[PDB]
Amino acid sequence: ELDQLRQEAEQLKNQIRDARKACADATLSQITNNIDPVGRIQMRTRRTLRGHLAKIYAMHWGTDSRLLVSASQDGKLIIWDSYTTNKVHAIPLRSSWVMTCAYAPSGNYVACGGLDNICSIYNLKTREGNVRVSRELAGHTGYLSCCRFLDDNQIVTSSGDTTCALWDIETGQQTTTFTGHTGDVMSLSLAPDTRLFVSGACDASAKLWDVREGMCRQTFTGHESDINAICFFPNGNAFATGSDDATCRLFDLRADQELMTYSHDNIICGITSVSFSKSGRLLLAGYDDFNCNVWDALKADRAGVLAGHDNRVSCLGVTDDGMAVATGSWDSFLKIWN
Amino acid sequence: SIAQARKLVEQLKMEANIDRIKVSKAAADLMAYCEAHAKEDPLLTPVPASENPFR
Amino acid sequence: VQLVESGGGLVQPGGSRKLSCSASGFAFSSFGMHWVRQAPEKGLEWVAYISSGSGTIYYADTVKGRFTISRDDPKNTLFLQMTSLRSEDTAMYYCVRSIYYYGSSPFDFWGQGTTLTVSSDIVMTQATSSVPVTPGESVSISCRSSKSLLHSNGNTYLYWFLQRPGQSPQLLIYRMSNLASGVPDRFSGSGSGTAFTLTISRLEAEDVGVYYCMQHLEYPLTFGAGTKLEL
Amino acid sequence: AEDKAAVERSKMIEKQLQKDKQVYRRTLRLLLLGADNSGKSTIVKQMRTSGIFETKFQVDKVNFHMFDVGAQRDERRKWIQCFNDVTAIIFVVDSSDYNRLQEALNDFDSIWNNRWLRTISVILFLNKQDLLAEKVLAGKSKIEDYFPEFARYTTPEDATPEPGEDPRVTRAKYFIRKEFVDISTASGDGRHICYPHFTCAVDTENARRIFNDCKDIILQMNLREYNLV
Amino acid sequence: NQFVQPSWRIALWSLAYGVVVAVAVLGNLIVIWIILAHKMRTVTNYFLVNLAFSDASMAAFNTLVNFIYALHSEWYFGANYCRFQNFFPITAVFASIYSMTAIAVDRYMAIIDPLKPRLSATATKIVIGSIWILAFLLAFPQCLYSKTKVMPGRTLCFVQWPEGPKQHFTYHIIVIILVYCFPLLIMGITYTIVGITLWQLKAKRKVVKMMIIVVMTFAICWLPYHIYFILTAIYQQLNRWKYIQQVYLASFWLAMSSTMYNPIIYCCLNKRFRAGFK
Amino acid sequence: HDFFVGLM
Repeated sequence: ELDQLRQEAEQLKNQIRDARKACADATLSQITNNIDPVGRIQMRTRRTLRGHLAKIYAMHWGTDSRLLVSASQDGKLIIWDSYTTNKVHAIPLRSSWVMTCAYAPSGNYVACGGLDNICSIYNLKTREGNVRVSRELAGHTGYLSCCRFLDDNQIVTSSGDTTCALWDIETGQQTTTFTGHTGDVMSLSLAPDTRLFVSGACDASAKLWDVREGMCRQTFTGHESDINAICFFPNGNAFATGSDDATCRLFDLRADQELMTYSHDNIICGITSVSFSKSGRLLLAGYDDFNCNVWDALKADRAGVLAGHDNRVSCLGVTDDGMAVATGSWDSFLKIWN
Repeated sequence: SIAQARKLVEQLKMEANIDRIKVSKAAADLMAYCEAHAKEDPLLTPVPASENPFR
Repeated sequence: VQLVESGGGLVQPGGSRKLSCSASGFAFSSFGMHWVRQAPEKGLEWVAYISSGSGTIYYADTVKGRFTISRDDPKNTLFLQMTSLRSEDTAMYYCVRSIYYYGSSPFDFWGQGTTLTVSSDIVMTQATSSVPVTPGESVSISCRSSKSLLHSNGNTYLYWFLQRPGQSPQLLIYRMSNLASGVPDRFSGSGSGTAFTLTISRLEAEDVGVYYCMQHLEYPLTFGAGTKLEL
Repeated sequence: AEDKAAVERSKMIEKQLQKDKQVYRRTLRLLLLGADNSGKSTIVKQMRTSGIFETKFQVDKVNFHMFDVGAQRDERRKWIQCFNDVTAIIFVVDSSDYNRLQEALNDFDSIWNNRWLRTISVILFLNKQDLLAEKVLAGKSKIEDYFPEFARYTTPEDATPEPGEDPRVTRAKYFIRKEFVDISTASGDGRHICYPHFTCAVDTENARRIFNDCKDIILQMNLREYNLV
Repeated sequence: NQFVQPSWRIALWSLAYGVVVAVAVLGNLIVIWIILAHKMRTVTNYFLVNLAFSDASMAAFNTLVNFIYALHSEWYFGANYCRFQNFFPITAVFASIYSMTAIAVDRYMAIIDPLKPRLSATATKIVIGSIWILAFLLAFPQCLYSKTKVMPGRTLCFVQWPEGPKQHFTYHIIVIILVYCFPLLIMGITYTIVGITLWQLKAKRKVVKMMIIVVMTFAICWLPYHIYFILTAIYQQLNRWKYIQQVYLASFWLAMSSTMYNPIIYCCLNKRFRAGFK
Repeated sequence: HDFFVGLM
């Protein structure tokens, strides 16, 4: 009876595609053509945070827009003072193959995870004065690719076993499991309301999930290669992805389709990171060609280039207030731009 | 096999029933959000060096 | 967290003695340590300070060259060697935990105290020295400084301490606006650059004691006279 | 909370990072790769849901960190990028299983031509060579069924100065090597070099072979770093 | 005043020295720019850039000026300038030689024991400083005895040692021993071990060829240079035997040519340096 | 007098 179900699934996919085509009246470029452009954007390396031994795989800004945590593949987490380049903490990891790091919105916890399939939670605010592992979240059968805090007690972790999981930190158990993806899920982004989150997997598809419901609300299939990065538009009604086919794409939840592609014939390298400015007009993406690119989110033009890194730039993020942009790379250096 | 394919059509069934707005309205909303917060974007509109905490 | 300190007794006006503090329950090597003396029926006075790593060391002008502070990270023990012990060196010497990073709360834990009896600087002034009040009524302690404690970077280095009768000083408000951990929301601090106010919403039985003000803008760190609350 | 005290704490962190840098550069990291039929697990035991296994061993006062991968999915095109800038890749091949020896060739081809593994040398461990002779001395199974080019292959002039073994064993074991060196040569540049070896189940020279092979990988890294090439 | 040979000899020596100095500055500047700008910039390259700077300063400040001094021997400089060219150029020559020795030593360490840790970033700075200060200490005797003596008709000459020829002989004995014998012994003992070890394979043998070429050319170029000085120090009457000008010019050219051997081999051996130069 | 200097 598998053939009938496959035919019905194909019919449903055709219906969804027909609805998406019907909703498509005009492109985003057709609306933003008659608007003022952004112009050449020149950002300068205000700070350069050194100290990591091996390549930097991930970074995350604190909610105060001054503290940022970074993950290096030598088994080290460092919390920097971005204003003064000071080192606040240096947390050694049990496994040296960490691939993600998260800062709690309250600043009291930091999370990391890698090839060990375990999400370690570190308490930065301890009476003992040091930083200790408060909880290790085991239960994934694949490497951890991303993790983001919802609060001091809830966290969502992406994993290479094609599954995203919501965790309860005190109990250390998966209160919700998301099992829709086909390939390894490589990134996740939380909505501003923390009611939804998007995922990006190696199946060239992106899914919108409901945290409380636990079901896949929406699915986006614009890319043609593994999605390596994902980020939410500041208003929460759109999100941008970065994949290995050297293009960035803007999807909208309400439109249920793709609005623009941020690509160029010159760039032939995959996108490792993606981020939005405070207003959402600027789309910043990291590439394998050792430099980051600044994109006009509404006009799909190249506003500027961040070209100070000596190796693959793997992570990049904008502060909460939009003041600066921090980019990490495989050259073991973090650079802050303005 | 049949169980996995059975759940595929169930997930695809619910995704087709959601309300879908027009793309033009969504693009207009995105443009309006970009315009409304353009003044308070330190990257799109750089601040003077006195207000910049990185210079 | 614990800071048990030994050494004391009666010392002659020409003798010497060593004060030691045994740390336990926390990463001693990652913290800076202070010595604070409290003369009988008088206020607090900072003595010395050793940073994490036995690097930067500061002394008070009344003990500089006469006292010396030493650290022992492996044993989690901190020592204070006094060479000459004058008559005015009789007080209870407190040991204070201290850590310094962005957002940290120094002077957050104090030792139980050890007594020793012997047979320009910023002036922090507390206008009042005794304020009687009944429980449930809101009071407001005020303090002043010689110059502005508001630094250029944007934070005011004013610290609030409470010494309950028979108890060590306990941090309540650090940097003039931040509530210390483990203390109730009722306490709060205010001020602009030179006049600072500590106000408690609902006075309780455990809020009775002497309230001290400290500045950390630059060494030496100077305390206030002390404003006792009675009931 | 003086800012000068926060600078000293940061300076104290750098002192720990610099003394942790001495151990990182002095330690040689290795990645074990192989299938289930290969004796990869046996090689692990002969040195002295969790997604990674780490094995530490010393040869002549040199630290080696071997990283066996387990509890992962079948596809590896993403987590293999984590093993860039590594000293060597230990690839273990079951020579006896001629049916699955072809898929091992494709596994080696993908690793050798990987964009992020372009500068990493591979230490091939053709394991279970004792069972290879038994599968060719008996003559029940022959290579020519799977590889039509074995009939036209003859042993070169210098090969197998062993104390003693059957002539067809030598011709069989050097054809398996040949299929691997052609991949390492025709599908790769001179940046990284394959290091074929013949290993048994219980073999105590395996740690020495890795040490000698890693001494050569660093030697060419030093030659290019000092511009002596 | 003799040694004023006709322009035909002046043209020949001028052409011989001009190409030497031109290469010794141009290629050395190319090498230092490649190292310090195209980051390169590695701790292992600190010796290379230090040697490049030493060779550039040992060419520009020494070869051309002492060449124009050798022919038409009029010291067209002040008495203070004579003191300058007894301290800095000589320390540059000694620093270049000791930098060559240090490069040989660290190459030996990196080849014989690849798994052993390299020289510390701070240690490289301290050994570079030690080399420079040792060269300065060696050249200080030359500067402290930089008297000038004026003569009628011609320009004042630059005398070297007043305290007889016996003191001028032992100083040259020390300056030949610990500047030509011990450094060459070190870079022969280490380089022959490196060559035996390295004897893919084609590159590891062309490296050995470059090493033996470097050792042989160091042993050949610097021997007559010191022989001339020791002979003139031990033989007072030989310093004016109607022909010493040409002998000094030839020996000095042979010794000064070493300032361009290093940038040539650094481009011939490594492909990245060749591409950068081209 | 009439002699050649040298001067390293």
